[PDB]
Amino acid sequence: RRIDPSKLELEERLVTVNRVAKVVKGGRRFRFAALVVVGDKNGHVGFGTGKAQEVPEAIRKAVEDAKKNLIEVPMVGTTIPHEIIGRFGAGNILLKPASEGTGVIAGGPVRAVLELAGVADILSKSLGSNTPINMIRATLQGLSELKRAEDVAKLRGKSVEELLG
Amino acid sequence: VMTDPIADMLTRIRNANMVRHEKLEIPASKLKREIAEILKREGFIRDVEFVEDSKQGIIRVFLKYGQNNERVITGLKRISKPGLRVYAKSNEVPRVLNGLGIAIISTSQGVLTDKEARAKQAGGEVLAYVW
Amino acid sequence: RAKRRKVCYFTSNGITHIDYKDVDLLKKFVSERGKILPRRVTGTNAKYQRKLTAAIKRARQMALLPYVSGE
RNA sequence: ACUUGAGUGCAGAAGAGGAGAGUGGAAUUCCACGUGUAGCGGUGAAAUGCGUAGAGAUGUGGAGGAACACCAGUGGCGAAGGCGACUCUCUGGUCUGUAACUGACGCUGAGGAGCGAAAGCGUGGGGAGCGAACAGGAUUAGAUACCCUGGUAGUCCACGCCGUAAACGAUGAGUGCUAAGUGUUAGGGGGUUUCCGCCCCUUAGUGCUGCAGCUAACGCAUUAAGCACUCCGCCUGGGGAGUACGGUCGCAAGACUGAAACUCAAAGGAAUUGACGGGGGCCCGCACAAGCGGUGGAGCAUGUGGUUUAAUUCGAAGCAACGCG
Repeated sequence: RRIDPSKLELEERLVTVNRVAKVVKGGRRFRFAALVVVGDKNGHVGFGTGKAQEVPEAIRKAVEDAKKNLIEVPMVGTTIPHEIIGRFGAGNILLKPASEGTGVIAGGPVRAVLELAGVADILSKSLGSNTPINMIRATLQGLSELKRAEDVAKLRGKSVEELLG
Repeated sequence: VMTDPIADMLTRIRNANMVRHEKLEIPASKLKREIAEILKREGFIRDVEFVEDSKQGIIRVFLKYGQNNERVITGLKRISKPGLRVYAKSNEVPRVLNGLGIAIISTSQGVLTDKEARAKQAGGEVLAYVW
Repeated sequence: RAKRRKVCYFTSNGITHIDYKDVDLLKKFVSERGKILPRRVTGTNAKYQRKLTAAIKRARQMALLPYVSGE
């Protein structure tokens, strides 16, 4: 919580539009499946999609998936608060905090997700699974678990800006 | 049993740290004592009140984590393994977390914190690490 | 509810017998055709069925209760 | 220094924990004799086999071996394999309870030592049932199998070697913590209760149902595959291959250890969709059953195959090609 409304300009990058076929009586009923993640360009970057009959249909159900969910990703100016090895679903992600002009060095689903979700310098090299859905899953859990310093002082009551460096 | 005491306390604050319990027990020792004053003074738990008695023990701390899931004890890790010991020099005393957490290196003048131990500028046995 | 019919059958007025000198409760224990009684239909406890079964055997060894019966 | 750990004590409880000796029945076989006749037996159906030399059945008695029905139950005990009639001797271990003492004396532990089902192996006993190899008959096109009738070794015992198993919970041991319910033995404290009995608290052990958490999914879940610590062992794609060669042990049978050259981009775990089934369940239709009348037999009509031709035009070939275009 809270579920952020679709109230901004979405990026709508496509992660990958995979084939799929249910092996039924008569061959294989082929249906496209695409998990393409929409991005707000400020921090609302959510990545889920569905299936449909045509390639544009998978674009439509994917965009409906982007209007489903969104994440926060609090990070003070080309970084995250604590560079935590965040992966959930058998596919890791090792995203550290990088400097200002160190670029968004990430992979396929990491470079799509962080590349369309407001990243400036966050070094990322995975360790684990390589499915698309597993990449957006563990990357979404890792981006949805990294803590912000002001709120981290505001919820653990020691002092705000008492942990600096 | 009794492989390591500090790992028993850290497993206590961890398992109770996810259980959502109000108070937490412990085995009362000088590491639970000085680590209770350090980890209580840094503002994770509400209060440690070491209710001592015969024969040994026994500390009793309360989880100072409010409504928001995961309070000031948000995750702990054995940075020093009793069995294969960590080490950290002056310049190599690593501050765990980066900006959120804090590590507790057992310095040569008392069980310090991360930033205070870097303030003394002398490291020692990496006592525990609270990410 | 909430118990068994024929409540424990030996725990009310036992215990620790018999075995050889007893032929009475042994008379009420060893079944009609000749077999030992079922421990669900008779209704003894754990230790009660254990002691009455051991004393049923050890009282069947000295020819007290029959080692076989009629039909 | 101290006491919860761990140990001793004190008192309880419990068990197919073990080793040796002895005893008891039910049942099968065999034998002796009575009684009696023409079948007994086995199968899907039969046959081999047994029976007029008197079988089966039934009555009585005797001999011998092996296993102990009922209690008996996802009960108990053990380190595991495993352990069952009953009694005795000798013996190990577990849990409960206060709490007298000791004061960390503990956990794991490569080597090393020891045990380890069943098959086997050596010797000497024992051979009632069962029973590889073997014999006969059956079923099949074939039956070195399934089935049946027989039948050696073995199973049994004591003394020695063998040291493998899906030796399984496919989960190493120890310790601490973390929702709950419901069983079930072995105890304890208690609330009133002489009783009894209900209920709570408590251990220890074990089964189910499930929160958090773990996971690839199934699933595990206070007996974790959760959460952390100690230590040992194992794993690095498949075939080649647990094969070769070398060592150790073995009476052997083999056990342990244990490669490589070449070759391939797959093997593999879980889950899904469909298919299949001589798997089960439910149902329907000239499908079967129930009746009618046919075809395949005869001459003839048409089409196809084939053979011929200078050509026997092309197309259809399971129902759905053949009185088809």
